[PDB]
Amino acid sequence: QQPTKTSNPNDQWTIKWSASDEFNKNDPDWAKWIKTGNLPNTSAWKWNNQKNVKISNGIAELTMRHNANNTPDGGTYFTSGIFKSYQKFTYGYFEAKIQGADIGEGVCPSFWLYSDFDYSVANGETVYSEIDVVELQQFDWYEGHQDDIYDMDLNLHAVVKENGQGVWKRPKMYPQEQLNKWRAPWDPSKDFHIYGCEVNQNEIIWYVDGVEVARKPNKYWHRPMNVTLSLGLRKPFVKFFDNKNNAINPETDAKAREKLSDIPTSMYVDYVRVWEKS
Ligand SMILES: [Mg+2]
Ligand SMILES: [Mg+2]
Repeated sequence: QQPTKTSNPNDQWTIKWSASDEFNKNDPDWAKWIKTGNLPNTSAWKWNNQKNVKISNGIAELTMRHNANNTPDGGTYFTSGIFKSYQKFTYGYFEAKIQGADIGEGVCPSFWLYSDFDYSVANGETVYSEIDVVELQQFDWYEGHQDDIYDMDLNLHAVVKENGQGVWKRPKMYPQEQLNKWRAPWDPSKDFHIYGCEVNQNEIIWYVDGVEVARKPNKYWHRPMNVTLSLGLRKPFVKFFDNKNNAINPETDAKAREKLSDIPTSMYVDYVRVWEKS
C-alpha cells in the first residue's frame, strides 16, 4: 500500500511495519503499541487499554467509559483508549482511516504525533514537538466562531526553550504558523475517512480523503515523535483553565449529566500506516 496523496510523485515510499497496522488480528499487538505506562499526561481522564481497546473484523475500537459509580480516580471520572507506537519517527508520511464517535460533542477522536519533553536543549531549541494529523468533533471556539460537527482541526503545537523556560507555542497564539481548520462536506462521526500527513524538514502537509487541506512550514517539528490514535475527552466533560483540560464531575453539571446517557462512545480505526521516504 502507498500514501493516498503526496506532494511530489517523484518520491519513493517504504512502509514501516513498526507503526503500521491493518487491525486484522483481534489480539491487539502490544509489542508494537504501548499498553500501559508510557502514555500521554492527561489531566482530565485516564487510559485503560485493557478495557477500552477491542479489535473486531478488521476494525479497532477505542472507547470512552464513565468510571463505575462516578468514583474519581486521581481527580478524573472517565477512562479512554489509545494506540501509541513504541517506535518514534520524525519525517515520513502518516495515514489513518478513522470514523468518529456517535456522541457528537464531548470526545475528540484524534490521530497525532508527539515527542517527549527535552528541557535540556539550548535557547531557541525545541523542547516538545506535536503534529495533530486530525482532531475531530472538538467543537472548538475561535475568534468568535463556534465550530460544529463538520469542522475539524489539524494543528501544530510545540514548546520552545526561551530565557531558561519552556514556552508553549499554541495554535491560537501563532495561527498563521500553527492553526489549521477544515470543514468537511460529510459528518466525520458517521463514516470512515482517510486522514494523512506528510512531514519533511521543510513543510508539513495534511490530507483528507486524498485532498490537500493544509500546509505549514516545519519550524519546530524536528524531534522524534510517537504515532498516536486516541479518543480525548472534551466539554461538557472538561473545562479549560490554565492551558489544560480540567475534569468536570458529570453529576455536578446538567450538560455533562445529560450526555452520560451517550457514554460509552467509541471511535473506530480501520488502519494506520506509516511510510518513510527513500
Ligand atoms: Mg480484527
Ligand atoms: Mg482494518
